[PDB]
Amino acid sequence: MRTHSLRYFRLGVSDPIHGVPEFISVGYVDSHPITTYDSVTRQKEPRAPWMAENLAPDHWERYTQLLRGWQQMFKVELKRLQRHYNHSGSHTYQRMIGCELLEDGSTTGFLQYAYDGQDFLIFNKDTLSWLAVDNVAHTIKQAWEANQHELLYQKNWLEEECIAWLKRFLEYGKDTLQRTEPPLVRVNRKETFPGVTALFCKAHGFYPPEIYMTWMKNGEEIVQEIDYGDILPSGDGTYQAWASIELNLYSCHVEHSGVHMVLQVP
Amino acid sequence: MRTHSLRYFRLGVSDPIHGVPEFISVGYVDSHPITTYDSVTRQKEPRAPWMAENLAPDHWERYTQLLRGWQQMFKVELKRLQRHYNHSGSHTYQRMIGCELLEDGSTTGFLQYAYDGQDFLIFNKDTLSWLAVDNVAHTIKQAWEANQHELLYQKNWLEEECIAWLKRFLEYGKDTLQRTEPPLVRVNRKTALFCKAHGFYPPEIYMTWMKNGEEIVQEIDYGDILPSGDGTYQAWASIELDPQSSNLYSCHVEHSGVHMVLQV
Amino acid sequence: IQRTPKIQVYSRHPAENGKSNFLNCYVSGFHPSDIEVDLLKNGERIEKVEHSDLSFSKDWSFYLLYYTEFTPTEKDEYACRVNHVTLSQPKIVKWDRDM
Amino acid sequence: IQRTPKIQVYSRHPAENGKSNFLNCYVSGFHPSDIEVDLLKNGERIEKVEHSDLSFSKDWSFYLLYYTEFTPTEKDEYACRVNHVTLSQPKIVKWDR
Amino acid sequence: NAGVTQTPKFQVLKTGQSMTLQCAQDMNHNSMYWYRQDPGMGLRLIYYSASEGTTDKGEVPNGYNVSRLNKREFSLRLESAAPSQTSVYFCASSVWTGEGSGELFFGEGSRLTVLEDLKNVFPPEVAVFEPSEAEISHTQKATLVCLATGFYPDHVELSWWVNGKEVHSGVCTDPQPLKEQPALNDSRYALSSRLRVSATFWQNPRNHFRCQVQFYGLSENDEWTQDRAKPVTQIVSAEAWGRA
Amino acid sequence: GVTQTPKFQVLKTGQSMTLQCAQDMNHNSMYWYRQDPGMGLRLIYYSASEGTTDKGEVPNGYNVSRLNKREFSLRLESAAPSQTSVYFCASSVWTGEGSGELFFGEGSRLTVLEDLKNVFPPEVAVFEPSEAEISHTQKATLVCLATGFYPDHVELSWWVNGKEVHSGVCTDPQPLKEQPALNDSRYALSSRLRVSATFWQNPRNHFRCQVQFYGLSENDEWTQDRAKPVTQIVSAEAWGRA
Amino acid sequence: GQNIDQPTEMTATEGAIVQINCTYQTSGFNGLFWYQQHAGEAPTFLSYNVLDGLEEKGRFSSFLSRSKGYSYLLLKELQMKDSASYLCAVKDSNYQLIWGAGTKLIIKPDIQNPDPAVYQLRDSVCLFTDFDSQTNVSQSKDSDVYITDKCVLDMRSMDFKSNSAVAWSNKACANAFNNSIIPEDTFFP
Amino acid sequence: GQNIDQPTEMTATEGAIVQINCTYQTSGFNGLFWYQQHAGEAPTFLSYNVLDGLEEKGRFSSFLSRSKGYSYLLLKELQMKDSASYLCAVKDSNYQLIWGAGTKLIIKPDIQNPDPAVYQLRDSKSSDKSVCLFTDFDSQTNVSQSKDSDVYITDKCVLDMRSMDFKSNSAVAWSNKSDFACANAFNNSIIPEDTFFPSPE
Ligand SMILES: *Cc1ccc(OC)c(OC)c1
Ligand SMILES: *Cc1ccc(OC)c(OC)c1
Repeated sequence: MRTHSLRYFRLGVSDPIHGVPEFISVGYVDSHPITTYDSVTRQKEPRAPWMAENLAPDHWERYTQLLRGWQQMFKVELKRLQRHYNHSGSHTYQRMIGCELLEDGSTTGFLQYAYDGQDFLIFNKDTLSWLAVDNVAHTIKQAWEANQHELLYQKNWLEEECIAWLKRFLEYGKDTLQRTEPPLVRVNRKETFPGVTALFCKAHGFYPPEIYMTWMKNGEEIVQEIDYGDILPSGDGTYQAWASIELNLYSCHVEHSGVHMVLQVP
Repeated sequence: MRTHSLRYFRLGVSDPIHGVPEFISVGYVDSHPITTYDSVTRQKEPRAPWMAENLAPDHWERYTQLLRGWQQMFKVELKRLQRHYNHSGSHTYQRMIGCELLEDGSTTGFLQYAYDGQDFLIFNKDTLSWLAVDNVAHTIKQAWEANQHELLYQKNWLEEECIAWLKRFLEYGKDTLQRTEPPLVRVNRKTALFCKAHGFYPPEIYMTWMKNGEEIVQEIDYGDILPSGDGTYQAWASIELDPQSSNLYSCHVEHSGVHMVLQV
Repeated sequence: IQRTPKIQVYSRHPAENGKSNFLNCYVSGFHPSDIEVDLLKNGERIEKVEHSDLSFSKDWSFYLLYYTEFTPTEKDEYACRVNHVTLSQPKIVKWDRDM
Repeated sequence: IQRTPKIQVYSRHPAENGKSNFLNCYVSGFHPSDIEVDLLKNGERIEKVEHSDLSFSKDWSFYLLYYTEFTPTEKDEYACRVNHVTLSQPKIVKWDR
Repeated sequence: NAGVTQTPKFQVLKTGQSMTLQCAQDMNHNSMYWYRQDPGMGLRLIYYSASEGTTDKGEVPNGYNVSRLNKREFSLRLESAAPSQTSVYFCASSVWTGEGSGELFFGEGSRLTVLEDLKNVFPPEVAVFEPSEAEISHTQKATLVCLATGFYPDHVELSWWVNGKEVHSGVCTDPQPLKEQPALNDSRYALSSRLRVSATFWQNPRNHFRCQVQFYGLSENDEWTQDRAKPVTQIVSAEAWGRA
Repeated sequence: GVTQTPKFQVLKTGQSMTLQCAQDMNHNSMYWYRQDPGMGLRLIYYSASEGTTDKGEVPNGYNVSRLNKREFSLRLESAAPSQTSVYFCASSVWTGEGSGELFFGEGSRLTVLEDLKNVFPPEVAVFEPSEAEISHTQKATLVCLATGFYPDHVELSWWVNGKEVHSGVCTDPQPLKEQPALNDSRYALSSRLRVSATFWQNPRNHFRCQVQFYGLSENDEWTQDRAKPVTQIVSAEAWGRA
Repeated sequence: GQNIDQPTEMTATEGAIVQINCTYQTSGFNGLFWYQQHAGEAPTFLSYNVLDGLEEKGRFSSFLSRSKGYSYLLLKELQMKDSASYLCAVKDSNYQLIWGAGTKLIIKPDIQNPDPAVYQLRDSVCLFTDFDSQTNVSQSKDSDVYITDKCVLDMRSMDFKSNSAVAWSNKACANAFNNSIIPEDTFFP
Repeated sequence: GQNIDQPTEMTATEGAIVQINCTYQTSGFNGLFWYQQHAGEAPTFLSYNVLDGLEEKGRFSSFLSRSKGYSYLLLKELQMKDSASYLCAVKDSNYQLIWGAGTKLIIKPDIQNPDPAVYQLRDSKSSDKSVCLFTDFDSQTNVSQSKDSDVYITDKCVLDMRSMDFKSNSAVAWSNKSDFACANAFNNSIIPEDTFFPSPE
């Protein structure tokens, strides 16, 4: 197949002002949200139709009880982080865990933490060590690497448990995640500033969001000073992007789901 | 030294009668067998004592492996020959290879094949090519001559490797191969005059008759040189005597650098 | 370290004046997470406005998508207005009209 | 091509009656190689006759030596009996000193 | 035509363990050989089979046996592995033995390491480092680097994957591994590798780079007793994305 | 570590019971398990952390209250005989972490009956060593018998010369049923203390077998002619002979 | 998941080696635990395995095989004090434990000098003692005849271990243990 | 057959000629073979000589002198892909191959525009190493191992950007020592005087 992934995020805000919750937890398959929980509703709920249809109520009941506990874990860890930094006020604490299923059958896993939106700890599952960015992170790291069995548990989840859950969600929502919608690609030409011509290569309508676009001069070397647009969500489940150059014969090259396209500029 | 030679023979038979081997190979120095192998014993073993006493068992072990390989290559070649001739039943395939170290110091060298006891292919190490007797042989020639490297290998073996083995064996067997036992020559009658030699080694002996001092070719009856059974050879040569005029008949014998005459 | 939102305003399909469409405000790259977003038509806030939940990036920032149905006219000016702790006053970003 | 054997019977030494000696039968020039050789005492096959191994010639024919120990007496007759694919009934050669 | 096929390509063994290397040839050859290559020496023959139906000792047969199972196959068995049998083993074949001019055709080889115990076996850590901005500005070229460190024995295959497809143009991997502690006999290894691309290619944000190391280590049968994770055969990789 | 009460309890059908569990480990998760013969621990209710609880495998007939981070109560609403079991409270540091183990409390042996009238303390009797054994082995075995009690709520100990003993002692792990055919059969337990023959023959040596029985409380009301079968010690004793 | 299976009972000789298997069929796997429970008491943690290998804590080692879905707990140099129940538990993919029903481990002691005999005590009770641990004891085939299972005692100071079973009745001593298979040399005074 | 000798290593330059010698002292002689062995791969037959003289095969010719007991393998117009080991073997009187130890042949690339520089590579979020790359030097330059035990320096490596038709040398040094900086990573090596060290941050 193509490259798929599963990721769980956690956010903890100390002293949330007004509406902002104290704890949010959201899970994604690729760019699709699948599960959500937060300290206001205190319920683990589905965020994709094919998750609700294929998971029995007791799954949601059971992970609500865990997230309620993980909510409390996070609140406390954030408190000891601020104490270590001698920080008062409102600060944040984030965790990302997940795994990827590669096109060629190999796999990756990541488990990361962040404080005020910056890298704090990084797990290396192939050496079972935590990488720390500063002296505070080094303190937490020492406690975590003291517990040999938990480091082994973390590795087993990232290589086995996570990849099994991802394969399960893939099947549950295959009509969504494995579909392919090809890009609609056009080239626009326009004289902008006296003597400058701007060539724009626009794509839209495609899914999955991963697409390659580039400009080539005389068929061989890529042209320099290309400008790239972000791959933006269009709102209907598909995506758009572009690339532009200024200025021989030029051509746009688009590659998407194993189909190459070439748009020669007149 | 006298002329000495080393040769190796192989025989293959396609449909051998019960118990008769499919492959045999003997090596000779001069008239003496020195080695043997066959598809039944599956072992290369000496045929002469001075061979046995000078070559270590690793040597027999090595050439047994080789000869088991060459036995199979020989079966394959005979299969291919018999099919191209469209021949049924049992047929034979033969090979001879070897070399001569001459008295004056020059050398010779030969390799040739036979099918049903007839020449099939003869190698010429000067022009580096094979002579073909028929068109089955011609097809094999074209395939062998393509592999230029393999021809070059035969040339080097015949001119160097073979001559070096020959020198080595000549030393191991020197008490045998280089001795002389001169011959015992007599004349008698049966009407004809017989000249009979016996008890000589090496087996190379020349015996001609002479009428009044002139050599004869057509009148003379030559016998073969034969093994006696004791390591020595005997031969004879007769002539038929003129009943109407008298002549001075004399037997001449030449052997190992010694010429001798018997007047009658 | 705080990060201020990137604000991008674009249509779902290539815009034709007078053809039904969807207007999009994609707000991304910001941190912390508390943020206000509204869509404007000639300065007044639109009320039938869909939007995504708050979403998480691998680089610890957040992003959201706000959209509304509209028909692009030559007279109508559309925009997206966004407030965040990194901003002194709200930032109103105008739709470039697919130019 | 088939080649038919040349048979020769002779004694190791010039035989003197009563003196011990060796009687040889020497079969050569035949092709192919299957062959049967016997030594005869007054027509009876000598039980224990030794022989050499099959030998090769440069003209692709084979030779063999069959021999037995004996003592020549005036009243006794000795022969060699060879059998080959080139022979209808066995050939016989008598020793005629 | 498949040539000479031998297996396995890599193997770790504990002292006294059994093993068997396989070799097949579809060239219809009659002679087959097992060699061992060792640093500083020329190939040494272990056993040979001059044709289907016979086998014999070579120069170093002690600690090995063989089996010319049929014409195609000739396998090499070690029954009680020794540290001295750590070596690279090659299988070869030729049409006939004793032809003089006939050349040898080799198999791809088998790398064997025999250890007293498996406490020394380590998979590699892999890390990808992104190009220097100074380099891109100076030379209009970008060089990523992949470091595989701390592994043992030297049974690794490192490759580079650009946009999901393996690549070879613009790559340089070391031909021999760095001993991390050169004095120690059991020292772990490090291996580096570079991919150099045009700066235009690096500066496309949609381009994805990945170096991956294949390690050959233990398997289910191998008895593991240490506190760290058992060092099985595995793939360890690291990725990077283009920066605008 | 983890403390729960009571060790034993008798209940008439329909009564109410609350089991207490407390831990000073700063643990977040706590569990209520029951252990019945022939099957593994079955979870009744758990509390993943302070402020939440949820049901487990067999919740019918109970409810739980997580009062604070340290304490987790199990309430029996209306006791039934099928609720006779051994009850285990346990805690872990967090539910979610896959490696962490359970710490268990001492257990609550709890027996539920329809009529408290079958509750009987034991009769304890000591048996002096055989003179044949003393001569045949130079060791002396005396045996203690506790019979005809109900429910199975005993602990047997041997006390020599005023101080309890452990060497030379075997007590059966499970008592036997005196009327094995009946549901509510009474129980018999036995035990051995073997000592040197010279120790037994010294009459300055006093041997006492002691049975702790766990029966009715002072809150239960008792109307029978025979004495109220309350929690109590029952003993029998012997002295060194010659 | 659904099933976790371990043998009901296991018996072995003191000083020997016993291995206790736990095979599991579960949906997901986040670890495997071994707990020890002495009769009368509460379980205690012994061992946790989540990845393949063997781990040794003194005389006890525990082994996990992920592809085969089994663990075993292995005990070396069995002492009598290792008589207990061994409970095996697996955390499934939802972090719920699944408990096996436990394995009761019985340890026969190696009796140096067997001396089977059946004595009588007073102050109605017949004691069978001093036999070899090969002997198995049958229950009572009677309404008012009570026979107890065999029991090991260890006199610490004389360094002596012993077997014994007890029989008694309300209403007979030579015929006391006729249900069981007794040694042919059991001494009846 | 008891003795074959060839050199351990040879170094020549791209485009040059190089001549690998093999001297055999053997009992008997049925031919001398040359095999090529690229690193990590199987040997491949290059040539055979049994008689005196010289046989050509493209850029490779091989020479034999039976009397003098030596052969050589001649490689003309050297390319980078000729970096292998070259193995010599002799068939003795009993058709047993006798292998020389091999000759590893290293090829220096012709570097057209030297731009020697030491760059500092971006740190990885997942490692504690700092990584320096010494690159674009001429083949004359040798890279020597570290003196410090906590710094690791790999040897020179040649890469080919096939598209741009471009060749560069490079070596890598890395460490997690606090002191370690690129400006010092290759101090124990004799590097070009003109080597660019871009200013750090
Ligand atoms: C359902 C679920 C599983 C795992 C995690 O966090 C690792 C979450 O987080 C939201 C939910
Ligand atoms: C012993 C031995 C050496 C060489 C040859 O000829 C190839 C033979 O052939 C029978 C035997």
